[PDB]
Amino acid sequence: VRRSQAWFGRLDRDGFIYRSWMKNRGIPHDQFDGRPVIGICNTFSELTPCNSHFRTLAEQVKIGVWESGGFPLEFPVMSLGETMLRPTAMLFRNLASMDVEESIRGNPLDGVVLLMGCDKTTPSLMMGAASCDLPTIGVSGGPMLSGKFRGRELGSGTDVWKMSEEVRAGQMSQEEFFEAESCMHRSHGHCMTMGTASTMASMVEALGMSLPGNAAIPAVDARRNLLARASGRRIVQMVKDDLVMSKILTRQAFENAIRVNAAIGGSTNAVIHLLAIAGRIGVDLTLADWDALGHKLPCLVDLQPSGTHLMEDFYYAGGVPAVIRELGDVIARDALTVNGQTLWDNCKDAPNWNREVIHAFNEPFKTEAGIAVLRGNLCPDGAVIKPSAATPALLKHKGRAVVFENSEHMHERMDDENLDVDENCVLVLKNCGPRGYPGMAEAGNMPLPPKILRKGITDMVRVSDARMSGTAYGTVVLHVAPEAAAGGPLALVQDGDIIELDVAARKLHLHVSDEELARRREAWQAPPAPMARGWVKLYVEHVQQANLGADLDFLRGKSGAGIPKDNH
Amino acid sequence: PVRRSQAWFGRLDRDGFIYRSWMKNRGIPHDQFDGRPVIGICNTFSELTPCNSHFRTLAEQVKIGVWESGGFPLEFPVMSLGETMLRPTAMLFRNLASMDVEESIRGNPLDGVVLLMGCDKTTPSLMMGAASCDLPTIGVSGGPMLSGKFRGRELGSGTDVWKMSEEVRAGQMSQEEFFEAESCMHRSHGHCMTMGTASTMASMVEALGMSLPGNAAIPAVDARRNLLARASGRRIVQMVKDDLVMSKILTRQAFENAIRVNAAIGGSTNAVIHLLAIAGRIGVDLTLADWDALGHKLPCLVDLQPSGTHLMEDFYYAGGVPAVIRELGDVIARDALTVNGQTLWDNCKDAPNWNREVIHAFNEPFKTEAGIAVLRGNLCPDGAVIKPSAATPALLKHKGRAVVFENSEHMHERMDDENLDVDENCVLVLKNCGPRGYPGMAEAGNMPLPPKILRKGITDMVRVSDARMSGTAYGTVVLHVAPEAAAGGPLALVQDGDIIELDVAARKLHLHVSDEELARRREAWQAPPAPMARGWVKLYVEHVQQANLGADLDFLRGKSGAGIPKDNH
Ligand code: FES
Ligand code: FES
Ligand SMILES: [Mn+2]
Repeated sequence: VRRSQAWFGRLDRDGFIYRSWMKNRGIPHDQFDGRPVIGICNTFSELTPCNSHFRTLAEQVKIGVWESGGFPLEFPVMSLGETMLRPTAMLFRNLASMDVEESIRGNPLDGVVLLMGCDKTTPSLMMGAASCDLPTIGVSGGPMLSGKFRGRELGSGTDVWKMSEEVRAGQMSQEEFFEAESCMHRSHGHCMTMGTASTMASMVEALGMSLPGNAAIPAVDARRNLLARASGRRIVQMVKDDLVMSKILTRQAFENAIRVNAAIGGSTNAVIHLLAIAGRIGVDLTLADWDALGHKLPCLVDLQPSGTHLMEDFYYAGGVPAVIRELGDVIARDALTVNGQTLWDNCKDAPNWNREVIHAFNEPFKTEAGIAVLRGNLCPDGAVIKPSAATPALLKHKGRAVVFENSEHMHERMDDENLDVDENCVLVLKNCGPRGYPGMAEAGNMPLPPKILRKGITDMVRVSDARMSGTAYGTVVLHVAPEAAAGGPLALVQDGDIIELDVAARKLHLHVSDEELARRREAWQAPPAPMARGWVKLYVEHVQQANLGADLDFLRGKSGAGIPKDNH
Repeated sequence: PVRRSQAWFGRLDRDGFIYRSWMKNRGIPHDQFDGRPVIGICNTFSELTPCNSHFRTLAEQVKIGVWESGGFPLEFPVMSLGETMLRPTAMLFRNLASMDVEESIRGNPLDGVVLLMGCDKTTPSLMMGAASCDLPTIGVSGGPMLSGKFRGRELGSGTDVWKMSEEVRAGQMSQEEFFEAESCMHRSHGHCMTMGTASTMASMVEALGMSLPGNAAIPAVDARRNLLARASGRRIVQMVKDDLVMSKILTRQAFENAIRVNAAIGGSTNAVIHLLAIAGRIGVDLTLADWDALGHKLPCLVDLQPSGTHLMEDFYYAGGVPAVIRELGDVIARDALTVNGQTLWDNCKDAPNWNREVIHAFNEPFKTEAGIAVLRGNLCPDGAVIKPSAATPALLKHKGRAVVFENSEHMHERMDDENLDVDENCVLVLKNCGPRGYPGMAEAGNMPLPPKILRKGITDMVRVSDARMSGTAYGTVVLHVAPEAAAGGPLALVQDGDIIELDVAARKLHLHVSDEELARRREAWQAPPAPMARGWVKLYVEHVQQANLGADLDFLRGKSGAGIPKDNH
């Protein structure tokens, strides 16, 4: 029955081996009796500031299992801290997924609890677990408290760009900027805006992989530990009911996630990770699904980078349950969630305590504010833009290309005061995709050249093959596929070329002949391998493009959780 | 870079905000981004690796020592490897965790690292990926657990599992007396209480100069262990300022000393594969033939299971491996540098021996000519290892009929079949259990003997395979046969009947079959299919190297330093 009994139930020479060592620290023999063993994937790390409190979170989950008669065991994987990993945390997104997948199948686990929070750590565990497909429940770590500074509030990342552009413009002092370090981010948890970590927590509960309310409650709130403990209870039942990830991660679950991602003004990185998760659970989902389901919908939460308020205000207003309830005419209602009820039955009666934060559907915060997927000769395989946090007057715009051949050249050249750029140009950035950076870093939201900032404007049309943080704003076209370092038509844009953007027409058209690109394409040579050694060589030579999830090619798909050979 | 962490923390731009504000979300003084040595502590704690269960208190011990010396301690996780839990074997996952530790050190602002390593595969996976960075690195072993206490006698980790199970199937031990010693064999924190792999690698780390003196043998629940993790936290901060990097410690002299110490302690056969992988990352010429050259003829000075009688607890109380290195005064590279800052002799030249019964003197060796021996012949063209420290002398030179098992499932079913034509003089042959055949190199070399033979009081008969063995195992077991049968090696061609000659004195493993018959047999040989068309295992089979080179992935060999990577925003 249980697969853990292939370890703990054997009455042979091997059963001694799988049991005698586990009893070295005092574990009662009844723990190996056949009750569900629960693996707790602990991404706790002091190098992951947003998950640094996951020791407590695991213990609450551990209590939950003991309450319900299960055998809980926590294990580690590589944790990813978006603020500290370099060249970028996305570079190691796939490496952590192999830790999760192999640690789950290789160990006597019947159920899985995922402690995820910090940006990249949410897809790392969701992707590795989907390839084993045991009864799995996700516990999100929770956001930080809203920043506090001089009687004002500070936003995670969103106020980092706004204040660094304000000092680059010369309108704010550099001393005031660095005085906000300890004042922006107090308290435990992940980014306090509607950035990647917050949307991915919403994606976890929009897909149905968590108990209701899991996304929005802050990390130091008491209900954070309640939900972790309550999910430690539920996962025991799910093992008995065999509620595997296959039954939750249906196509209707991904559509629902896309629907609420546009309703919350979600990160542009949710688009990439959701494709990678679908790529391993075995659900056909392309970028076109995001456009067909997303842009038509309005954005209903008034949170940065799209709005004003923060994740603290968002939870007190009702959180994701209140947002799903308002998508009641478009959500796949009978889509089951991890607690044994459909998504609509967990949110049909969710309250709303503040409509200035969570708007009514019939009176939304921003109309047609869902993410758009652009097509054209410059992005033949797709490119995304987030109009919720973009300038409307720039959504239909045409300008000359100011090209930055890579990120180094972009930093060597952006601050050049004798650069020929005005507000109406189109800043282009190349060689920052999966093979480009390497790792597809959040470099899309380029800081505007200082000459433009002093003029008094903070937005210009920027196109790139890189990502940007969910914390970021502006009119930024991202995930241009194929990337420049792959041979994509982005690699051939030169200074002076005219790029026209019409997000209403899904247009990213490069004004240049089909015959002129072909001579440029002949002189173009792919950049050299950045390491030719270690994980990075494996990454650049195996990672797929941004339009498919930026996953390693041999990691796509599932493999289940069979009972492997005995180890001796 | 002088203080590579200042590329994050000492930045006076926008990015400098990103790298500091987030770290300060739990209350960290701004002066921790001083430029003081930031010390990454790679914690392999997990409840699914019962031998690293106490590492949360170990990691805290390390931090204390870092805080004393004005450093910045940060712990971070990587995939942990519990050998008893991970199937089909924890070896298959060593190189994966090797990538975790390496990328976590290069991508994070770390001036120095502390390695918390206890269970078997947790030492190499941590040492390898650290060697690929060549940063100021200190290793901290978790310690062996207390001896097993059962019915007023002692139980040995791993060793007594083989010997009690071989007594159940021989019909002399209750099927329940086996399972009642279950909770009595392991009753404290730590790794295997024998001279298995986990204690050998702990002895390797200290003999390689990669740890403070006395690091190997300290039991986990003994208080000197926490003191050591605290002392290593003190020491690593000063090494960052001295820029004492791994390549300055892990030189050839260190590896040569490690081969010597492994022989005198009766170390595991698995230490051979892992040091070769460690050398392959750090960039030091070390070949399988070096192990026999430097180590075989050296005497075994340690009277521990599976070679002797006592347990790791006694080994610490007699002076640990420092007392062994002292008895090795006339063979070791005396002037090899260790982590504290003094040569290996200055750390051990006055090491006291409190018990000449478990740590013998050199001139009173427990066993002569007891180092691991590599073999050469038609059967193992790239080398095969054997541990005579736990073998039987009469079968050290032996020839007999072959009884073959095409894979391991075939063995689990044919070995017990009483209709099998085999006596105690036949050579047992097991195929398709090496890096690619199993997959991973599981410890199936110590094959259970035919139940017919065990009823004669026979405990040992010669057994060859391309598999590995438990460091706690024994017998005249030829191991690590390279190339493995799955990779096309000659072992795949052994057939029910061929005579196989063993002579470790001559280092000869010869299969008495014509050379032409073999190439004619290899006509009908077709490689086994990959176990998985997907996942890490697929990458593993198509990139793992053989046991002669350390079983690393080919694209993971060598080092890449630890230069400053590009900004992440
Ligand atoms: S830094 Fe962890 S959530 Fe953005
Ligand atoms: S089980 Fe960890 S030492 Fe053998
Ligand atoms: Mn082992």
